[PDB]
Amino acid sequence: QISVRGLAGVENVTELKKNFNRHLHFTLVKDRNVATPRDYYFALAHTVRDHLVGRWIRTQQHYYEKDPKRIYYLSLEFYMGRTLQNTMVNLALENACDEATYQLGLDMEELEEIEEDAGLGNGGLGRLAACFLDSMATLGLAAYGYGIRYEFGIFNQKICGGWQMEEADDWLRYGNPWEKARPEFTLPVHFYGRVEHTSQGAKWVDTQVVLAMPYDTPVPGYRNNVVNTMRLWSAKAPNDFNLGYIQAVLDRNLAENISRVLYPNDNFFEGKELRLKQEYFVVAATLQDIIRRFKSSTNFDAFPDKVAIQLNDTHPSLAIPELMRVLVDLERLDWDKAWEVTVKTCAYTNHTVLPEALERWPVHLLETLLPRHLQIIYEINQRFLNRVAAAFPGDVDRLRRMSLVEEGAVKRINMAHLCIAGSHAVNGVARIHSEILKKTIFKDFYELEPHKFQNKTNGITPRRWLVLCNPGLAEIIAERIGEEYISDLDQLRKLLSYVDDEAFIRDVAKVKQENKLKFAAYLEREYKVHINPNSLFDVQVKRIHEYKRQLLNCLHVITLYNRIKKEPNKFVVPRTVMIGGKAAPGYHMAKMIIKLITAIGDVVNHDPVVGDRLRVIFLENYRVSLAEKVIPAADLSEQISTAGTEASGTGNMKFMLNGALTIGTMDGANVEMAEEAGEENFFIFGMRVEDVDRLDQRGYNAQEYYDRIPELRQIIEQLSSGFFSPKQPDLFKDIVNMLMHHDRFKVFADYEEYVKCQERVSALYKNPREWTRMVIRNIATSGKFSSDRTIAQYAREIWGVEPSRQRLPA
Amino acid sequence: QISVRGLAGVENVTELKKNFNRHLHFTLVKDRNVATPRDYYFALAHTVRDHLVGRWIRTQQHYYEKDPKRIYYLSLEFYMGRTLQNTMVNLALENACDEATYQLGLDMEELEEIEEDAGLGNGGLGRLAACFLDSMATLGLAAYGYGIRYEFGIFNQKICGGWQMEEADDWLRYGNPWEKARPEFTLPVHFYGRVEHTSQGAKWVDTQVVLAMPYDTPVPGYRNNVVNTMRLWSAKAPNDFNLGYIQAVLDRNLAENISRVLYPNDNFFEGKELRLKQEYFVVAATLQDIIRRFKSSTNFDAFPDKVAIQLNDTHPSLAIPELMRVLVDLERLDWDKAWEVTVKTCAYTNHTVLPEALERWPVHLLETLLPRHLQIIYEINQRFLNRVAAAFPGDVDRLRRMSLVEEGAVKRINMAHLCIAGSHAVNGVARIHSEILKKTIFKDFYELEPHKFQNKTNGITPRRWLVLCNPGLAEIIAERIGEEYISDLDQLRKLLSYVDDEAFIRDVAKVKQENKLKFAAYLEREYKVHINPNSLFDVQVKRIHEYKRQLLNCLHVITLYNRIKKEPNKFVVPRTVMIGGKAAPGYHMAKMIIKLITAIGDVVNHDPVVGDRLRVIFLENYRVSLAEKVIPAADLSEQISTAGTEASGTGNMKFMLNGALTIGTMDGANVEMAEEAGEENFFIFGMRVEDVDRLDQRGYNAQEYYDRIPELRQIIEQLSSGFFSPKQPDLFKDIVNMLMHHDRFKVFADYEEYVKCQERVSALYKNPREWTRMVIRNIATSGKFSSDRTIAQYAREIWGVEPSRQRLPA
Ligand SMILES: OC[C@H]1CN(CCCc2ccccc2)C[C@@H](O)[C@@H]1O
Ligand SMILES: OC[C@H]1CN(CCCc2ccccc2)C[C@@H](O)[C@@H]1O
Repeated sequence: QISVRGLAGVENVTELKKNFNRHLHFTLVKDRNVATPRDYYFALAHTVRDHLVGRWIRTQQHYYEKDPKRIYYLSLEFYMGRTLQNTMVNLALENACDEATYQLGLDMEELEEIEEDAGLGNGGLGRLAACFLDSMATLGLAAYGYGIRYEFGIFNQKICGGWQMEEADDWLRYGNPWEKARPEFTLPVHFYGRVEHTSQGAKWVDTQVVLAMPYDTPVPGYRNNVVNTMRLWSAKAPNDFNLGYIQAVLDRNLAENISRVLYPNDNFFEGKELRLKQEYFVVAATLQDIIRRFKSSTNFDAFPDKVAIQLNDTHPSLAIPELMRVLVDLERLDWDKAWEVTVKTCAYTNHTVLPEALERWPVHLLETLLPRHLQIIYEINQRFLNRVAAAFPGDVDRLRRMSLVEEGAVKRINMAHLCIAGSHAVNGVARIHSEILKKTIFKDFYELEPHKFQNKTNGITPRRWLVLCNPGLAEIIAERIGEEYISDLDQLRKLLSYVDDEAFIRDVAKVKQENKLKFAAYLEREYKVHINPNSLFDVQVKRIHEYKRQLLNCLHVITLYNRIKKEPNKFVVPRTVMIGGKAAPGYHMAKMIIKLITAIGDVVNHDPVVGDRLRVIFLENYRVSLAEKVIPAADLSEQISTAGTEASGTGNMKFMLNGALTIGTMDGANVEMAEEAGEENFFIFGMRVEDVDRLDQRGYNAQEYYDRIPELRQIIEQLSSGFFSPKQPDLFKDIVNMLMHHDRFKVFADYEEYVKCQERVSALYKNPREWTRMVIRNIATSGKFSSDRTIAQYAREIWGVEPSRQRLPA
Repeated sequence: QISVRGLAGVENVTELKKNFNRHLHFTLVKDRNVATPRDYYFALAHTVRDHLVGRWIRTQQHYYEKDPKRIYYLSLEFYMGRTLQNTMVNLALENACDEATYQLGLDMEELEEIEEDAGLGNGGLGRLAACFLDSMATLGLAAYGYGIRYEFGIFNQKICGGWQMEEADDWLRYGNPWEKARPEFTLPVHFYGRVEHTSQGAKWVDTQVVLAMPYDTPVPGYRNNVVNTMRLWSAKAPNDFNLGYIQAVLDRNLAENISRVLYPNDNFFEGKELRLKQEYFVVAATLQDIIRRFKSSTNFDAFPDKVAIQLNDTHPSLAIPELMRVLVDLERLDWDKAWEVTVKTCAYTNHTVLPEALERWPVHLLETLLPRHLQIIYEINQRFLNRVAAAFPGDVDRLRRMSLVEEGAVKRINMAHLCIAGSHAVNGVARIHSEILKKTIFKDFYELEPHKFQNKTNGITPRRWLVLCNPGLAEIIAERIGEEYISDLDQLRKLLSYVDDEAFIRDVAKVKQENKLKFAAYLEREYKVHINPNSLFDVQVKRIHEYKRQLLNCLHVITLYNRIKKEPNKFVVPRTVMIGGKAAPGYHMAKMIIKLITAIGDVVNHDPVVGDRLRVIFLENYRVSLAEKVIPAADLSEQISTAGTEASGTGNMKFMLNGALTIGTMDGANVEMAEEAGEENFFIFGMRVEDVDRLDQRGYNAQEYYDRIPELRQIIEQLSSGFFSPKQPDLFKDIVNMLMHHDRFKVFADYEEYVKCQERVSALYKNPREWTRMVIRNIATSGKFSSDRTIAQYAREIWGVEPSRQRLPA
């Protein structure tokens, strides 16, 4: 149907059809008379999968022949989403499969909806890893993603009476056609035990063994015939485990629980033993695999020339002492040489400055679980502090500030300090974030080793986040500038010469309207909710946290409702306000905010005076597949975190690429986004980082704003008195109390400027032509935010490898 | 190479080769340069599997069209063994695959050794179910095997210092190519809860739900294009199970433990809750599946015309009250009609008279786990006893003897009594066993309902147990009488006219010698043990239990050793004595017997005076795959249980078919075997059932035999004093004590006649021509013991269906 989706040739369509029928018969053991849509999905998935394996085998053979430097990306999360459409896109198979399935009497889009998300992540961090894998393959890097194959990914969110309910994400129930189990490459992982010292070095003995079984998933590059590997470990008990008999077999679960479930806390730090086990499990198995592959190319001098290890946050920080353990205890390298190799091999990406996310493990846990690793950490610390002492003689407080060991009630290990010490490069994820790191939390380390500190502004893959989810926009763009931009997103700048083009303006607005209509229909078909598709689609989708200030959005929504109730017969730009995102199950306040949003909906959506001028919808079960639906339909992107808190954001970039305007604070990547588009083309409001600092030094008093802003006072009075909860008048007392007395994120401080800025949004929306022209200026300058750019920078500035757009032979 | 293995045509060989290469590339994601033998096995398995599915789909379509009466065989065990060779044999693909793999530069027999046994059974009962499935498909019956897909089958047995060690049988580690998961037909199973009574009947409420997920495995008939289904249930927790969050997900294991592990006790009764859960789980899911299939053909009058349920032992006895529950509580049939349907549908096979195997469940377990079922059982009992009371007025002790409820310290339910009450047919598994049932343990029930009681003598499939494991013998037989006997084993009678044929005699003895050489080589290659292949292969392989009297064999072995030590320079027929079998992990005496066997080996195998005249080997990890190796190599089959204890035996039949002579008591099927061959062609010895009874009435005094048999006295003195355990002199005190004071199985009573009979064996073995002629007379009369005969009798006399040898279209 459309150009960007590839050719639908006669030979290819005929071949896909017969392979589809073959899989339905031989693979699924079905015939057309008993087959359900699910069976048809699987037949197609298997057909498309076959096209990957040829390329998969020769890519890995190619890496064996050419022996390039290998990139190992270690993450506890890979938020992959659905694989079918992505695979078709990257292999140029989408139109052919569309045709083949059409001729079989099937709708492909219907089949695509059957696939479960691979939900092996929480949000931003996990999705970044997934975008990164796509870009590394597209740029021809010999890269491997290493993680854990969780049996249960992020929970499915149900809303019951306005309250979040969790249910297990049993994503493997029907099987996963994309993975290949590799039980032959199973590796042992050691836990507990004790350390023995001998004539010739230390020995870790009396350990409990858990087996790590790998599952490989292919990662296709964009139309370059490169197929990389994501290897995920599954925990398996050894066959002599605990070997009454029956109980010993049943107790195998204790070992296998390691890979059972993803911690759903968006990596808020919870010092749980099971989480530490997960962290070591991925690290220990991965490093054995890395060394094995290296030896099959004694002299570890060349190790850093052939291996790069990227630590995604501090979660795999145990790679540093585990690499030391292997080189010193097993390979018998001396400490100094082993350390040199370790530092040159490892690099660390920091993802946030917020203290609640910082991993600080109690020493007593490491003592019991990983006794050899604790000894190595102590030695690293000692030698690191000796360097600090020599560089800044007599500076005793620097010594305690920089120590990897934190003293106090319970001694802890600061994993971020470990990572900086043991890595040759440390990067933040947006310019403002990387600057804050050097100025605040890692200032001491920057003073000692300034060369280590870098920035790598985050990005998103234009394959999934434009071509896949918004084919209509990808197509109208391709018509004017060709298809090259899909792997060279800087080419969207060429769209600036179409900002005064009346045909293009009409087409952009047309694509948006079609997306909005399609999403409005989806909401009715699957959730029975009615929305006006002519209203401004105002959307905030992201994990529920206080720093993201969903509550600030709530205050604006209520302001609009109160203003309508005051002057009902006055014209207001109609809005559909959509908010979605999961709360961590044990995060009481986050769950209360969800309830508040639904409670506002209950009042606003049923007021006859309001009509269809204002609607408030909580988007249930926000996840990658839903993101691909809601983002192309958005008009306004809410990016309103307190300045200095959102390290980067990536959702912001997704909205920019897809034709939404942004209302946001000068935080994270919002700053670079506004810089690229021009500030006149963004709706910036609120305190900057410097203003936040000034307020903290003076002392934040929320009562001041309440006293001086009558519209704000009314809302708080409404919340307190039970306007939004008639049967439970006191329901929101905790929210009000937090807002009034202990708000870390200064919601009231930005309220006035936010409401004012929102008025400016509504004014522009009244002028469709000028709205769309500003949209075009956003889309046209979104090029910097491709993960191809991000990964090219990692490659050249950290990993020391050259990206390549050159095809491998088909 | 050989005739019985089918054709190796040019088109078929070329097609197998390309499909082999296709699976290696697309399915295994490998190429020849990285592939291991395991990969080659899987490529072949997938290639052969493809040939099944076409036939599998049309068989099940055929059953849907013709709507025949369906046979449901319910068992907690199916001891399937390996599937690859069996599939090739039944599809006539063996020579073609042999050729195809040879041309690819691969040895097929090597690939066949890679397959794990499907070890979902303990021994005789599980293997019977597996032979039965093969025969039902071969005889064209619309039959379904229903069981549990255990994650862990029977443990692997390791011998360490003469002691049995157990390790988990992780049979699914590398995947199972034969099964097809059917998550779409997942069914809910209910546990716990309570019973509510309403205006319109009882309701079972507040239950915990466990999901039953089916896996289907194909069962090919012999060369008839019939492919039946074995459906095995896997336990799955529902997604809202227990829904802190992490713990709720981890606690899913509690529900899923139901299908985790096979109880390895050879069905010695252990009243464990988990076992009861397993029993209900298979029953509840199976019956829902049966009713579903029946409704997709209101009027349950025709239910018994379209459905037969065979209860394999009492393990699935809960089918009776579960069927009543469904018909009464859910379908709202009246009791009397529901009961009529239940009785006409169900039939029960008893497998033993030994009390330790009898299932008698504590009422308090059923009260908590299955409260509605207990109420139904009580009602069945009440109505049953009213019938007893009317038939035998005033016979109060009959009432208590026949009750399904046993009173005492703890009240129990007698599951065997439930089965007789609720079934239209009850059968034993050999003529002597079925007679004992009517005369002893079920005498009261036989008096009430004589028509219910039947015999169905067990059998074995001649496909697995001749053609597959002994191709050399199958071939020399086919040369004389053709191939028809493979599905018509009565034709072996034609071999009687070759008993004086010098060429045939030479060939039979040649096949045996080749088998013995092959097995002697196997023992060295895989276990580094040296045996003389010119010795008499004296073998006893079967589960270790006191009733099977492995100890009687041990006493003979020691007698031979003592006789050699007394007269070293006197000629004795050389023997290799092989004993193998697993002991239940908690069965102390069985484990001590294993240790004794190895301890005897330690003394006998290293005595220079003995030389290679006597060897004692314990065969490690006895299982189906090992049976297929050792049975064709055997000269003497030990079947020496105390008369009246071994209900049938099936190992005995396997040895008879494969050219071994039998030394045995008049027990189980041994009686019918001797009757078929003629007693002159069997080595029968020892007490008959009647002699055992006489001894019990008089009182068994083991001391009498010790006092009067000096050779026996010497052995006991040797055991007691530490001759076979120098470093632990008292090691065998428990064995001696049991033999002397509490031997339920009268080992000493049969000692003299056994030793004497063994002398007669050795005498015949000295005359190779006369040994072989007697062998020919055994093989020639083994026809009755085909499971095709057994199943034809079940079909006609219990299930009311006609077997068919007619082909389905290919
Ligand atoms: O780098 C990927 C994302 C990583 N996240 C990490 C969020 C960590 C966090 C989690 C809970 C509470 C506070 C902080 C921040 C975003 O700005 C980034 O875009
Ligand atoms: O019917 C299959 C077999 C069933 N077995 C059941 C053995 C049951 C048992 C298990 C432990 C202790 C005593 C008895 C007896 C054999 O004679 C039969 O051949």
